[PDB]
Amino acid sequence: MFEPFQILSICSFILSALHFMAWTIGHLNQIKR
Amino acid sequence: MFEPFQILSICSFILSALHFMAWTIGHLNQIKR
Amino acid sequence: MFEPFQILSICSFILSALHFMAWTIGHLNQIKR
Amino acid sequence: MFEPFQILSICSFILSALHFMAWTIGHLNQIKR
Repeated sequence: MFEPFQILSICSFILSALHFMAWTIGHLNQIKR
Repeated sequence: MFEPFQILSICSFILSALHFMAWTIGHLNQIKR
Repeated sequence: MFEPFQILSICSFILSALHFMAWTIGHLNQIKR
Repeated sequence: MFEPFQILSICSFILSALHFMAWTIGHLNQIKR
């Protein structure tokens, strides 16, 4: 945690994974199994 | 405000919260209460 | 241009303005005048 | 690779190009040729 910019990196990473997560489900709509 | 990169961090954060804000409402469409 | 991170800041800024630009038009659909 | 923030820059760049890539196809829907 020496670099303060780490907080921005981790935050962006989390928001990035969650962004594609919701999007993927959105486009998929139905679970389809 | 020692680090100049802070301006980019704060800006992104604000734009991030506002991005999900509009999106959430968009997907929700109706208030539903 | 002393800070190299500037390139990432400027790029993100440009992509941010263009992102909301297309989105706004997308949601608006019709020009409506 | 002297600057550690480079990893975040490269990652964002890749995710940015892939984001617009899928979006463009999404809006286009049909290939149209």
